[PDB]
Amino acid sequence: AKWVCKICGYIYDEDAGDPDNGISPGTKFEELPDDWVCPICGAPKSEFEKLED
Ligand SMILES: [Fe+3]
Repeated sequence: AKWVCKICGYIYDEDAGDPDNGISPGTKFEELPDDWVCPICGAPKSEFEKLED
């Protein structure tokens, strides 16, 4: 699934992860460390919304 950062528009794609910040591809948003933040703007996880119909 994909989640959008409501502040800056960055999309966290679980298939892509965030390798440069220690997140391997396939890591679910709920599995992200509590201290993980948007890599673009710094926003906490609370500011993300799941993109699901
Ligand atoms: Fe952001």
